[PDB]
Amino acid sequence: DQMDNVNPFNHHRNWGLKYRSQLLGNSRYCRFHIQVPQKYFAIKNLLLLPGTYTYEWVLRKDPNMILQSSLGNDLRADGAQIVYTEVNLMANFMPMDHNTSNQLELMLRNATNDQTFADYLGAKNALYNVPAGSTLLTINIPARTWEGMRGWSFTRLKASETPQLGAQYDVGFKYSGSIPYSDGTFYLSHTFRSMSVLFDTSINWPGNDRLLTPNLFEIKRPVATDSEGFTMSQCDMTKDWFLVQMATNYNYVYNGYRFWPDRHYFHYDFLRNFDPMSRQGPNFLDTTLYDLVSSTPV
Amino acid sequence: ISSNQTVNYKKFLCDNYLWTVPFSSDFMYMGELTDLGQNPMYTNNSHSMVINFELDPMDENTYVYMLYGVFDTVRVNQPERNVLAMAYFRTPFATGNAV
Amino acid sequence: DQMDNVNPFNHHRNWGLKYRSQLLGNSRYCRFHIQVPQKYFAIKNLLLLP
Amino acid sequence: NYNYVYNGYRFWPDRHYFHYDFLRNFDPMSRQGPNFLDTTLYDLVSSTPVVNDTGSQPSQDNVRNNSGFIAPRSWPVWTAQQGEAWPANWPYPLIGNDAISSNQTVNYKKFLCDNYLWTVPFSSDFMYMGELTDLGQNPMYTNNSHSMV
Amino acid sequence: TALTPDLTTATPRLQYFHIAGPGTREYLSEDLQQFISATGSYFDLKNKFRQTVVAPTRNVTTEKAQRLQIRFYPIQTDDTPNSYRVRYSVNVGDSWVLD
Amino acid sequence: MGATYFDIKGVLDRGPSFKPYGGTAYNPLAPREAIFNTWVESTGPQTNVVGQMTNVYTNQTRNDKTATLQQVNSISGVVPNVNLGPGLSQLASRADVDNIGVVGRFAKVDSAGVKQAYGAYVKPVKDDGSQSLNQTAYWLMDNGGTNYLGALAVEDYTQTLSYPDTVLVTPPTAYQQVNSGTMRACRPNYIGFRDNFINLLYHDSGVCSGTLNSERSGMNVVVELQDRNTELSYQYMLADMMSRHHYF
Amino acid sequence: ALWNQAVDQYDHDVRVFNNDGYEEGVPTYAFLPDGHGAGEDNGPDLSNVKIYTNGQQDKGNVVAGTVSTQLNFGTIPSYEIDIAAATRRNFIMSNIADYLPDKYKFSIRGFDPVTDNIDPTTYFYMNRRVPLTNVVDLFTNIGARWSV
Amino acid sequence: ALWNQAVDQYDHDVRVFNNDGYEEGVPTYAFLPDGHGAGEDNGPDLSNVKIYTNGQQDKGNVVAGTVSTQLNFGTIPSYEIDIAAATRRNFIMSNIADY
Repeated sequence: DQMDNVNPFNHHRNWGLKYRSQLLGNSRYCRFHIQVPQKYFAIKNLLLLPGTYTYEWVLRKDPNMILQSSLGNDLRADGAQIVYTEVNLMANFMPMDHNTSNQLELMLRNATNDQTFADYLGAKNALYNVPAGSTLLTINIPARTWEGMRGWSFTRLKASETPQLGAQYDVGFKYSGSIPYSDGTFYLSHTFRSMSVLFDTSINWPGNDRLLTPNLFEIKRPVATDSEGFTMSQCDMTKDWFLVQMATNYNYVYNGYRFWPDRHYFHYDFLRNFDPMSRQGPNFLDTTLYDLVSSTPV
Repeated sequence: ISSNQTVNYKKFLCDNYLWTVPFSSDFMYMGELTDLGQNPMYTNNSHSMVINFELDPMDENTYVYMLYGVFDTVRVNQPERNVLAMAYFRTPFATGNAV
Repeated sequence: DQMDNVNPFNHHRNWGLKYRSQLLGNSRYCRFHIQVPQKYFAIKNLLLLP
Repeated sequence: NYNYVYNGYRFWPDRHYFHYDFLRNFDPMSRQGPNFLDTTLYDLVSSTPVVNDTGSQPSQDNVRNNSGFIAPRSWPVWTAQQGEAWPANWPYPLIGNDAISSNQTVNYKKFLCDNYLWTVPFSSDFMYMGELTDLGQNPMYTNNSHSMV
Repeated sequence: TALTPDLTTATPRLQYFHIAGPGTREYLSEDLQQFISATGSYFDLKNKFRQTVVAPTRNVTTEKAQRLQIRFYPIQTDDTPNSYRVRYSVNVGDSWVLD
Repeated sequence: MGATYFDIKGVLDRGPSFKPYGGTAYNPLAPREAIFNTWVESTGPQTNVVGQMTNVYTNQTRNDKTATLQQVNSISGVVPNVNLGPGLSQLASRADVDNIGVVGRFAKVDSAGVKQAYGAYVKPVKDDGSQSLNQTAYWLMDNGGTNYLGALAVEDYTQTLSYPDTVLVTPPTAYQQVNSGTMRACRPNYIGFRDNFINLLYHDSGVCSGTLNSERSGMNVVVELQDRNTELSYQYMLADMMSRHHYF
Repeated sequence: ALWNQAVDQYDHDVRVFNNDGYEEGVPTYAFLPDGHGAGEDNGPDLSNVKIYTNGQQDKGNVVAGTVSTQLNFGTIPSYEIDIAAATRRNFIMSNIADYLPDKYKFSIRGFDPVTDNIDPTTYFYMNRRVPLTNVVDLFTNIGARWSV
Repeated sequence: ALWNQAVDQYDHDVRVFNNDGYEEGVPTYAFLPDGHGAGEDNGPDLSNVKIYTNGQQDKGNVVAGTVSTQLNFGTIPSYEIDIAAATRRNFIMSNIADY
């Protein structure tokens, strides 16, 4: 229990970090060299035609950005140091015949066929720092047009374990661990309760007595068993919420409750990463029923 | 024996994933953008919105990072050798800028 | 040899039984709740009308 | 191999990677100076065989060293556990607070490969388009013979 | 911005940015098409033109509040020492359908 | 642009906390016991009203202590005063410096504070392990009043003890003496990067927003926002087309 | 099993040595067992004494009933063993070490008929030539992936 | 976990006993710990003696300062335990035996 809430990933047996932390060396010092690509949503698949095109990008240095740690502590406090000897831009061309070539551009340079690139995540990013005790979190959005809107994908995340993007750096981040806001090492997500959606303050979405509680999809029932009724799965999940991460998900639900073959279940999955727990009274209950109960520290 | 029998502390777990409601009717996936998005009562006169939450006591300062999804699309128009331009568009939220 | 013939499954390391024997509790006593389906060969896929 | 290359540098799904594969059996290594460099930079460097490892190979220093708790001193014997619980001098620390190949550690970069072969492709683009090659089909290999080395 | 036009980022929009209209074959250069397939056996390009999905926004789902799920309460229980019979009753909404 | 990577190549110390192994560095066996130094167990004088003129008479304010706990080792022949010879050639083969017959070398007092064994490093000084400032001392307790011939031969000298990757808990005392603060088995840490070099290149930082762009019309056509999570996308799009559980 | 299909393969961890070194937590000891009613061996004897005396205020007195018991001026015997590496050492010391080329090993002084008619391709020598302990143990490039 | 789907299965190695026996390398012993400043228990005492005497050429002499120290005429205590099988024995002796 006294562990649910910390970044596991930032563990020592993270076999990956145990891995990537070697193609360099077991000496705090590595005369390295590497080939890092880009991923900017709008070019990764671009295929430019004949005639030069200027180019400029930038590397970062903050050791609590470009460097991971098992224990996860800024390597600046212990000034880790990186220094780019030299860098270039390699490029592998395609020995495309010439007539042929003269053809693709002849074509690629068409209006009809203007390429385009859409981003996988597909969404905006907003950041509402909650207090540090607060329980509800009111996000009154303003007015505007919501045409095209897919929906809401959302998970909580530490404060210290997430940075505020913008300038070169941020003389405040002192952490070498992980950024689920950048790896999805989310672990602070099932700490959610309710989630009310209000359009125009008068109408609710979805409303239409859809959930056995439609004024807010429910995600769980208070500690002391109260909603054992709308619990479900043998976990705190409500027979309501299970049917969402099970709807917008594997299109399995309105007539079958099976584990859509993991073939549709790799990482950011809902089923496999879905873990259901259960445990009895570790003091054998408080001082009430159990006639001779007690507490004992260290 | 918790008087009669043991009490039960029922909890569940979830990591490496997110949460996602689907702006839709049936809850399932039929299209990239939603029959909900396509919708004229979201096409017609604008609106407004407020989503509230009820987090579980959080030790230190923490955030949320909310994910609103829309096509962050684009295009690429190569006209004449050496010479370019990247169109640009996303919606909802087409680079919301207003004084 | 003196083992070929007994129900292995009914073993202790049957990781499944080691598993299913917990979504309940390590206390011989569980204030449970569950969702059990049916499987009767002739309905599991039936879709009844109005 | 995986006809992946002229416009994408990803691990073609292992579905095309069973045994005699190039990617999975492809192993990339890396290691620093195991004598902390030769006698040049590192101001106080050295070599130590067996009849001198400061205690068996587990000459492990900054701890109970090793000596006497395992085999004894005598060269390669590996039998009884005789010895003197005395501190060692090797393996110099190459991290912690101590350690530094003048400025920082030297780098011995090697890679690995097993269960596979090597294969150039008698071709133009390097990728696989046909069983026999546009190169084979070729008349300058069809025409007057040749030779090779 | 409480300010928005009853038609911002419409049709021509979902149009230009391959967010709608025709899939890549219904819009790609007829000859562009050939080669695309005529060399894809070794030159990946099967993306650089996305064929936006889309969904039907008519006669599928309901408008009037219905019931995605219903919890039925028994009518004729009847416990014993080794059995547990349970008489439930279930209706199928006129214009409602179950599996 | 699928064929265009930024070819890094440079230097970088991991700092001082890169512990690429598990717990203990050096010795991992032998317990949290010690090596064999100089036994100096004694409280010592005090600072109270004692040695005066006629005020109060003082007894004895002395209690020297220079013993040395240790353990014999190797075996040799006789142990006279001329050290000892573990062999015999054309004459008395005086044992080597790094090792002299029976028993062995021992940590001296000059050693900045004493620590236990499971925490002990001292960098070498001869291609065969050996330091300097070596002093000997013979032993013989059974003084019956006949033979004064010893049996042991200790080689006490100071070493370069320390502990770059070893930290303990509560030492025997606070005073800096020959006790045993012995810091040990530090916590392991692997310093590296993130899958698919997340971070590395500034993305979504208008200020440090990249810049592809033509010359003929030189208008930059790449302009990130602070909502275009870039990292998270790619790492999302990868498990998808292939198990992110890959090791490219 | 039909087509005796069973490709040949080693143990990952062994070929390409992977050295986190090992890791231990609490020094776990073995302790003097002693059937049951015991637990500790080294321990003197002490008699049950009281003070309640008929004629004495501050002083003790011995009773009459028990004049022998087993106990100790310390605790109970033990001997640390950092399993963590022990097996490790018993791991390099048996998967690569003893699997090295006789060209970096060495025969032992005290063989009987080894090499007498045997060579380095015959069990005898093959499995009678000591390796070089000091060549690949626990603290060997540790923290770095470096298949010997 | 919903459909309590969790097929029943044993431990490979157990049903069909596979016996390489086990394998051990160096007899690893546990040794008398002794807080720290020690390591060895069984050991006599010896005083620091010298020879430099003012009037004697070949003979030793005792000093004045130390007359008690802990050491030994051997090494340091131990007890072999071939883990390799121990666990094994503690493996048959608990997966098939007792089953």
